[PDB]
Amino acid sequence: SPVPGNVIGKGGNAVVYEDMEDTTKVLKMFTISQSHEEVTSEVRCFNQYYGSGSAEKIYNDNGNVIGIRMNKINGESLLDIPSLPAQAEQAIYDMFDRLEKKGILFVDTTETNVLYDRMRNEFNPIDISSYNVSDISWSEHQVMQSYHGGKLDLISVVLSKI
Repeated sequence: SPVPGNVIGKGGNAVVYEDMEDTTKVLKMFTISQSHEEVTSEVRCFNQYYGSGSAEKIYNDNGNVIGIRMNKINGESLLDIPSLPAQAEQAIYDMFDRLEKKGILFVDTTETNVLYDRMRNEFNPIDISSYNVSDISWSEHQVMQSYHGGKLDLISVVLSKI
């Protein structure tokens, strides 16, 4: 029922293909079974940030989750952009403000996980997940310190390129 085109992304848990039934979507097909909380929170974070209808689960016959059909995101990898305009500074703050406003504590703040769209001057995160405060493993303090560090680090990368 999903119709995959060319590979456009590889990850530790998934291969991302064009959706041949819809130019605006991609198919993130899991290479091994994910926990329900992982799938659900990926879909939720993506819909929260990009808008409702932006991500949905793909099911097989047995009713297992085999993937996520998601919006293709605009922009080019920040890895491939040596140099940014001064105005990109406010753009990386805007991204973080939009995430925080939703109560998402963006985890993966690496250069690999962000796209920059120079025409619109916006940064778009690719894989969105949040820290989750829990008993003993992740306290509010640990989360805040980790989140803050990753935010400063990505902002630092952006400012270095300006």
